[PDB]
Amino acid sequence: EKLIDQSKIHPQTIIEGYRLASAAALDALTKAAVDNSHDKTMFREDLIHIAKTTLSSKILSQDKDHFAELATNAILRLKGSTNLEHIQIIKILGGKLSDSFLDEG
Amino acid sequence: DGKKSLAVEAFARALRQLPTILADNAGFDSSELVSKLRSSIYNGISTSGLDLNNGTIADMRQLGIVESYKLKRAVVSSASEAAEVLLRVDNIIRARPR
Amino acid sequence: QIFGDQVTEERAENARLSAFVGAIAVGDLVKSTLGPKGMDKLLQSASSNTCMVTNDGATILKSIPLDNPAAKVLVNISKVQDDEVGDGTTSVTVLSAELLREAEKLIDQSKIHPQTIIEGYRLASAAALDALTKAAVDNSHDKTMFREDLIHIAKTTLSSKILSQDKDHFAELATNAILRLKGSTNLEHIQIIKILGGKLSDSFLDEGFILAKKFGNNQPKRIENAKILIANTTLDTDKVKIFGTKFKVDSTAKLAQLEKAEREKMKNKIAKISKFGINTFINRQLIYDYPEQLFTDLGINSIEHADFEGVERLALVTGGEVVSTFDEPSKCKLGECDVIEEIMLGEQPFLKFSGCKAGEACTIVLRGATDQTLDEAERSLHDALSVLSQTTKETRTVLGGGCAEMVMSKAVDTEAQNIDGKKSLAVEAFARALRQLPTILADNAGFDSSELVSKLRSSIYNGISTSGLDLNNGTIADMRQLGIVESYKLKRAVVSSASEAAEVLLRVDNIIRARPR
Amino acid sequence: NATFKNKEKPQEVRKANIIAARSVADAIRTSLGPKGMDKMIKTSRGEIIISNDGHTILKQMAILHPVARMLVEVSAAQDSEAGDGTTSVVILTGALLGAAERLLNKGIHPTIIADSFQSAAKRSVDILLEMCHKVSLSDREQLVRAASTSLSSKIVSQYSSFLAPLAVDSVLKISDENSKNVDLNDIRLVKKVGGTIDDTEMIDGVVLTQTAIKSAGGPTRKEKAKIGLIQFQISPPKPDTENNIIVNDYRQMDKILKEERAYLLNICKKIKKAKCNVLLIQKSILRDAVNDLALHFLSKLNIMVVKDIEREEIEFLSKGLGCKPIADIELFTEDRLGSADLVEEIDSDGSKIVRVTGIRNNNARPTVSVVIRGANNMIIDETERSLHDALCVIRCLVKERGLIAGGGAPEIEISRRLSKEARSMEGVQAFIWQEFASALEVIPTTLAENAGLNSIKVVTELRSKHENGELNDGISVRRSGTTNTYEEHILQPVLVSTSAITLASECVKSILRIDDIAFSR
Amino acid sequence: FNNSRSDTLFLGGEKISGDDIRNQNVLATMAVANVVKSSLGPVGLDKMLVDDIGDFTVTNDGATILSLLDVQHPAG
Amino acid sequence: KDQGNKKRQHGLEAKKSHILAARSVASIIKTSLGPRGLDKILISPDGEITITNDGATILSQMELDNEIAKLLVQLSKSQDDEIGDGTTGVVVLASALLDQALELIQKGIHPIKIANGFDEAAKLAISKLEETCDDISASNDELFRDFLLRAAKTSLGSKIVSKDHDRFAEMAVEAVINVMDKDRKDVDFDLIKMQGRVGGSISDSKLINGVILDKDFSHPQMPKCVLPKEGSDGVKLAILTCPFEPPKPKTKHKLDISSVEEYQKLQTYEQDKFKEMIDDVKKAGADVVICQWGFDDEANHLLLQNDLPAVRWVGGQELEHIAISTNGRIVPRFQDLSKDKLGTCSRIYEQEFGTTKDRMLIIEQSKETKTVTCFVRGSNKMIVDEAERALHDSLCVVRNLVKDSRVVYGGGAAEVTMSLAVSEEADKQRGIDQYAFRGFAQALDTIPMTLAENSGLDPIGTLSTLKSKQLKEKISNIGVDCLGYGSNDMKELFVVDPFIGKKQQILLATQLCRMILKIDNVIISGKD
Repeated sequence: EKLIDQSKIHPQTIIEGYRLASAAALDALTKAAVDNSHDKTMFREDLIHIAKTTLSSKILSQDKDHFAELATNAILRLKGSTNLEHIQIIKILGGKLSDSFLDEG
Repeated sequence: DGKKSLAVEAFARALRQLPTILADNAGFDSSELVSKLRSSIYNGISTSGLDLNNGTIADMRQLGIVESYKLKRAVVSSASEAAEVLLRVDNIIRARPR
Repeated sequence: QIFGDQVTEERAENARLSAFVGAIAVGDLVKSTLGPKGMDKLLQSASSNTCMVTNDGATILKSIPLDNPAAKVLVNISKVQDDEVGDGTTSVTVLSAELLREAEKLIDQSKIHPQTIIEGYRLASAAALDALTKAAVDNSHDKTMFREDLIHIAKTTLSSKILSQDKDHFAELATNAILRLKGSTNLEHIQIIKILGGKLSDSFLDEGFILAKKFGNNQPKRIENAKILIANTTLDTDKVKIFGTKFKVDSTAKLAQLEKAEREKMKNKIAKISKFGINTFINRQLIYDYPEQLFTDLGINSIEHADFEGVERLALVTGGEVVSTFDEPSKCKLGECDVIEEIMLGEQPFLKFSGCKAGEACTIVLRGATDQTLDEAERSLHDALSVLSQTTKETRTVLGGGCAEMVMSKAVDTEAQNIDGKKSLAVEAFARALRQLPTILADNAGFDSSELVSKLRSSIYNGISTSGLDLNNGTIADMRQLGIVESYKLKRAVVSSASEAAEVLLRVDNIIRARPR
Repeated sequence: NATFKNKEKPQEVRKANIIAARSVADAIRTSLGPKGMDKMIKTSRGEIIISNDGHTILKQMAILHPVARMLVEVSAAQDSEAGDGTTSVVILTGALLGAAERLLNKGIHPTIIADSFQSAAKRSVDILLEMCHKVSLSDREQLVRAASTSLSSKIVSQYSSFLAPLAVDSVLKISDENSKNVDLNDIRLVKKVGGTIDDTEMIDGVVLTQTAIKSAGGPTRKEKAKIGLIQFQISPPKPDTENNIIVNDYRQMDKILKEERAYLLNICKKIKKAKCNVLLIQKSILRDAVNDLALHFLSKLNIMVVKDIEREEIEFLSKGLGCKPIADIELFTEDRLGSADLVEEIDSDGSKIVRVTGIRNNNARPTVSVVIRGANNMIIDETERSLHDALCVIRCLVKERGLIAGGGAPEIEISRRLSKEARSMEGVQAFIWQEFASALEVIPTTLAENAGLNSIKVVTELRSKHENGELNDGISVRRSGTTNTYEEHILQPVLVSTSAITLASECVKSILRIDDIAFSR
Repeated sequence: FNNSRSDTLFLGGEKISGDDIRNQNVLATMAVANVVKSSLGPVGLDKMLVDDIGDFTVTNDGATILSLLDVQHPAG
Repeated sequence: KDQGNKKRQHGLEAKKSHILAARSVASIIKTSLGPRGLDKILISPDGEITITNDGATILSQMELDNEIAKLLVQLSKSQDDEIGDGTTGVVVLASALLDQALELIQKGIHPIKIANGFDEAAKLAISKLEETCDDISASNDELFRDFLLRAAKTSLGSKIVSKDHDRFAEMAVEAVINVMDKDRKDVDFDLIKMQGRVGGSISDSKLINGVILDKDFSHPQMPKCVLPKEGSDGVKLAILTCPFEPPKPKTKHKLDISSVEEYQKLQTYEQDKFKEMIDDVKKAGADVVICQWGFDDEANHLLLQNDLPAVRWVGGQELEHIAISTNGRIVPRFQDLSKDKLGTCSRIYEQEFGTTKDRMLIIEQSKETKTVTCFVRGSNKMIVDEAERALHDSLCVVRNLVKDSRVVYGGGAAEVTMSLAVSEEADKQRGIDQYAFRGFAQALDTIPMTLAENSGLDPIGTLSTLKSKQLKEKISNIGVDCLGYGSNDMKELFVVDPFIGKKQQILLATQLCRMILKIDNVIISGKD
């Protein structure tokens, strides 16, 4: 809206403006991308940090410290196809959320 | 170019609106933190980000705050793609509802 | 219940809104009068027949009445800007309005304290002054090139004015006028005489210091080997220090006998004047007929009706004195000149002096079509000669045409790299206001301000900073090649006064008016 | 598309001023030509007047809106240069504003539009000079025919045979081979009741408006006389303060009388010592100009006295006579006088008009006075404007040599030539310079409309003949169709059309340059 | 049924042009001419002309009726 | 009589509107309280626009019918006469006491119980602040003038003075030393004449040991300097209300001369009356002549040959400053002249300043006088007038420092320490004042929060910061960053406020808060 009302720039050029700017933001993520293939023990902690970010803003953020290792160890026991059908969720009443357990069976 | 200059500049401004809104929901000062976040990352030392607990700017790698590359790349992609679709539409014609 | 009696009350949210909108409205009036391609604004009074069309920014601001006290502050500041130079008063008001326009964004949506906004412009204004210092280019050597620089400066000052037509002839007219001085910046050395008839290109530069009033009832029209005496005295009904005696008579014939005592004591006073041995007599007051006839018989030419401005100009040419004491022939300084000639220009007697004592002074005689063209040419030439006089003391120059504001906007963005948080957006607002001036210059030209100025911004941002907005071809060309330059003293005064004008209005969160009487 | 929103709209002020100014030309466009329709105007006082004169309608229209007031100064400047065609200059301005209205609809800024008409007008003048047919002042046959056919639209058609060379000879006497601006105000037209139209004289030096002396001893004629302009007044002493004169005695009456006669005689003696045969006293109704006792003194001195000289003549009498004004008798000298060959009072059927010849002065310059005679008031009136219009026709040929064929022909030919020259340009230079040529077509359109001819048909016929033929083909109201206007003796001097587009481009500029109107006291 | 409200061309008075004034010129001259149409010829009849004071007079002379006829419009 | 146009407030609506109206009037000067405070546009009744942030000028410019706000104006009136510094803060401090009192009224506390609470809270806060003060003039005296010079730099940093303030702070120090003796310790602001002129630069402002006016001698050829004249007594100056000349009427003249008799007489008399009046100067033995009325051309010529400079049309007040400094008198006529009525001084001269055409004059002493004239210059009008009041405020600062050697740091450091002491002792009283003491401590916290809002800082975050730094470490004064220095702890930054000035500020503000609570009824009639 500022690119139209107070600017006078054609909207197709604005679309071309975003296309060149979005490709710059995608190249910025590529240059700043940092991955650890080595030290799978340290990459395990990275998955815990990724879990704490995804569990944030949600009711799971209370016990997230227990849930971060819960979801991380759940993925590590797979080591294979990303299909989520290998993981089942059963909801039980009673007890604190930290009482949830992971059963590989 | 001339007309693409303000369009590319406005794209970077919208990228700085996400940490501004992020600081607004936390209740801190978005004007002070985000602006100091830009000046600190600009010259050298690009690590730190907005800390939503203490209210200061500390290292995200030290606090354990990371995001997936494919996740953040899909955010920058689809949002820029969805913006070009809605902006391209100059007219709306709705037929008779049945 | 406070205040009362028709007073106007403003509050925190009210005064800040009134100060911002009120000042922008003042800037919105003259925004089209800035630049050589600008447009005219029409004003109309209650009589409705006095309507006048003028593009002068100072004339528009002084004429228009305003109900906003914060807007009256910019009017007084514009008068201070007109006293120091006389041009650029529009660019100072508009730039101060652009800072307040962005200040509304700095307050409302940017969460910034107004004192930080002030401290933001303070650090940003110093960055703009440092940018002018780094881009300042002066030539002390090659007076031929410095003369060409004065012509390029004159071409910029004569823009936006009717003089732009003959400006090519007027640029050499104003430049050669300053070269004949080479000395004190006082503008009393340059006298402007406005004459009807002929094209504006018919104006000539006379180094002889033309006088507008003639001499004597019947006297020779050319004076050779003149000895000039500047005098202020009363030549009518003169009895010296006999004051306190009136004429009480029972008949008119007895009154005429006492009136002869006035002339008899006057002739003795005239006899003391002839003891000076002067060929020319200049009096500030008028002259009665009988003593004028005695001056003619003695051969002394009588010049009368010389105002205060005329006496001060004579003091800088011939070097005379007031000389209010006629009581002794010695201990008095007497001026002289080679030739005093009476000439006819535009159907009116004039006096063209020649061979004065080390004359540094010149007189510009303009030939106009109408009185309105001359009246506008007066201040138009006066404002240009005032700037050229300042370029003699300060030889540094910068490239104008939107380039100077663009180079500063980069340094303001450069100094914004290392800054605190709340001062960052305030300094960035100052840089945007620096880019709003060339944006408005392109709006008055009719071109595209968005695309063109942004191409200029990208060109100045990466290396190669020379060129600026070209308002003729519509492209980006070198300001040095197009002959567009600006004085360094002029821009540092604009960046200062506009920043000082903004600091005054940012400090006002309330307005309280006393009960009017 | 999506562009600058322009929340505040100053363009509405400029667009309203163009529409308001075009509304003026909409009423004026019908008064063009001899077949134009008259306009009814009722003054605020209630007076009902009607006329087709463009300069008169704009004067009596009581125009308020300031942009519409500017068209009055344009018609005044059109009369100051050409003297004719004040209606056509407003019509051309209306079309340029109407063309600029379409230019603003295309998104073009008015500053570019104002500068676009500049290069279009300056080039249009050069195009007009290419088709102009150059004449010369050495040929008096073309000058008389130009002035004679221009006066066929005036009350006297037949008497223009002797009127045409009179206006030609009057200018040629005061105009050399090369002169740019010949002042026509230096030619004074003095009309007097009595005589006839066949009786007219061109007097070299000057002609006065009044008689000389009706009292005893009036000379009424003098040979080799010196003339001067007296701004003073000869009267007995009258102190501005409170005064009273009480005469109860016969000796007291003669005492005041002889003292006044002595003061009046001393003024009369100083005039005689200055060798002044003829005196001109400025008309003053405040106090007495010259006392009758002073008139008897100047009668014995054989000094011609002419009083009641209007202030309008005082400025002109200091020009043709080459003398200097006299503020006081003390500054009244021989050096400020003229030398007149003959000063006489011409009486034709109770006229007693005074004329002066033989200025014989070094200050003499192109100044000539013309005596106009006639019976009815409509005679000496129309004859004055008939010559004033004929003097302007000759002045246009002296300033710019050559004349063009009228009847809307040059407006079409310039429009066709400039349109082809605009195809060789690029960018903006292509678009707007086409609209300037289309705005020139309004002049032949209004000529065809006011004459009852078909608008579209006549224009296409003239655009047809201008591709093969030339300027000679135009509209002729005498033939009620399209024919050669050069053989029909319709001739418009080049300065009228040159000063037309020039003043029209300056008017449209000064309008578009106004972006707003604010009340300022 | 009238002609007014120009809504443009700011002026100190009304302006009527086009077929509007052409109809007003016909309607004005019609009512003025309809006065003497019944008095034409020797068989014509007279009429009473009332003044502002309230007096009146009666005559069949067309020159007298038109001289005492008050015409408001300038076209008549 | 005149029942109409009469409003009355009593009971419930009285205690409410009085506090709300006081907060509305004070809210204007709250934002203007500080070094960074925002200015105010004030329009005079003639239409002249002035811009100043001083609360004392605001309340004086405000013309209002509210009697509650008039009590706030009377507060700044007594605060300006007694001190002349904290007039802006004394009303804000009183408004904080009124706002906390309104909260206590809603809790059911009687107004006198609130008034008695602020009284006991004030006496408690005075004793706690009196124990923390330090002495300057103690030990070295040069160290006093060092702190006295840097204390004037603090009060002058909030004004345009701040540019050249190093020289202007010296003018305030040298002015108080000259009009005061170490034993007397009495500073009279009437003894320091505040005067300023436009032109030149501000840094050219000086201090004269005697009266300095702006005057030009009646004749241009008169000498610019007046010497002691080779061993005479000082320089004798004459102040007379009558000119030296033959007397002339001041309304109309019109003297009709009937015959040459009176013409020949008045020609010889008035010619001889010239020298008779000039000889009166030598009879008195005076050098510089100053008169209320002008002189003739001959009078300026006769005084020129005798080397007797004359000055015409000097104001009555200006003649009083000359008579006090030079020990002279105003003599009505020329017959009362003597040598004991002439002004005695060391040197008189006309000093030229650059190219300025003013060319003022200076009457010197060369020994310590009982009066001085503060000389101020500036490049603009408003700059001169602002520098005059800025130094006048500095004269009020240096007055309280020499009067009471006990000083306390300020800028928000003193008010927090006063608040921490009342908050601790509030628990030991266990009375109704327990709520009044907590409200008094919160009212003292309003001043540092107000300064934090004007400096762009969190008023709540800074208040907790000012307290936390004064607890974990020590009660020692810790100030606010309003002036944009390196850090807190004004003790290192040398921001000093007088203890007698802060004590009168917390007193009159507490007394006014009680007087408002003592008024439960307001009766306002019309204007006759």
